[PDB]
This record gives sequence, C-alpha cells and structure tokens, in this order.
Amino acid sequence: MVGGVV
Ligand SMILES: O=C(O)C(F)(F)C(F)(F)F
Repeated sequence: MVGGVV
C-alpha cells in the first residue's frame, strides 16, 4: 500500500 500525503 502507498500511504497518502497531506
Ligand atoms: O504497495 C502497493 O500497493 C503496490 F501496488 F504493490 C506498489 F506497487 F505500489 F508497491
């Protein structure tokens, strides 16, 4: 999985 970036 590629985590989101905020
Ligand atoms: O981590 C994932 O979901 C994946 F698709 F396997 C990646 F290719 F990005 F590594």
